[PDB]
Amino acid sequence: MNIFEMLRIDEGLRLKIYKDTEGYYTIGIGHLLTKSPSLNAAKSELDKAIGRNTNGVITKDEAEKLFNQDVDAAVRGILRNAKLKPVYDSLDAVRRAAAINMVFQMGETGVAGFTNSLRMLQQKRWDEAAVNLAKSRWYNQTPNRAKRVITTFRTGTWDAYK
Ligand SMILES: Fc1c(F)c(F)c(I)c(F)c1F
Ligand SMILES: [Cl-]
Repeated sequence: MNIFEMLRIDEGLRLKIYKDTEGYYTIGIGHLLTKSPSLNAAKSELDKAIGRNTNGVITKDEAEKLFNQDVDAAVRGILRNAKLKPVYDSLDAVRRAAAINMVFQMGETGVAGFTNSLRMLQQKRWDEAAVNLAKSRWYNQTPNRAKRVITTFRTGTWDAYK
């Protein structure tokens, strides 16, 4: 198990434009296109991302390319943030994957609300951090996925993805 396999499980793979859990146009392995309700706007973002006129359908290779870019971007986003970097750096490789997962799902400023959780994670107060992470819109809206990610933070194992 690794970050790619983990996010592949949590996000799935769809080669046609679909709406994500929040109702937003998405493609591939959870590649958010736009928050606009316009399918045409979404198709435009897709074409821009792929570099060709797609009309809402991509290949597996194209999906995986976007996925690689997105995972890369998530990690880079963490390290660029002078406040988030220390927490990330304090973690083992398994928990780092859990951090990337959350960033991927909500954006580093979607994680702005997780300040208190982050503090407990840096303190390695795993059970306390786990309890705190669940007190969130995130957990309530996507409980199955949140439970998996939280278990990964609690244990530092891949048990939730077995
Ligand atoms: F740097 C970090 C992040 F940006 C983050 F979102 C989470 I959840 C983390 F646990 C973390 F360490
Ligand atoms: Cl599930």
